[PDB]
Amino acid sequence: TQSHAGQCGGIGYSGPTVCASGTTCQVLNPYYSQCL
Repeated sequence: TQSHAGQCGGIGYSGPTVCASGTTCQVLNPYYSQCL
């Protein structure tokens, strides 16, 4: 999360909508490509 960064993000993402350390880039909800 803090050291190892969480967010890649997707459909209109950039601001820190931050779920934890994904490392790869999948999805929770369609726009937010993150957090497995």
